[PDB]
Amino acid sequence: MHTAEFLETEPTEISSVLAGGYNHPLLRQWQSERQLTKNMLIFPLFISD
Amino acid sequence: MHTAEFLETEPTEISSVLAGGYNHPLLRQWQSERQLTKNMLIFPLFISD
Repeated sequence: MHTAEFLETEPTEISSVLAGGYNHPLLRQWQSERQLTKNMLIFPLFISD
Repeated sequence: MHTAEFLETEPTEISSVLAGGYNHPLLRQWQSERQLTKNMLIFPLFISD
């Protein structure tokens, strides 16, 4: 009967390991080129006659 | 007697005009590649025996 197959693999390469860079909630902020501040937003205003 | 000399010049070139990019306090934040947030700081701690 169908049994789970598991191929054999070589040792892990360090170049394959990116995960240590995003594992904590904080690392998710750390990983952004720039964060959202309030002085970045521009609110459109429609002024009537 | 010594009088203030003023050479004559040609019209201003637009490529020389950068000043409209930093004149307001807000434009000074606008001009930064990235702003300082609190989750960016890392405080060193020296723990004793």
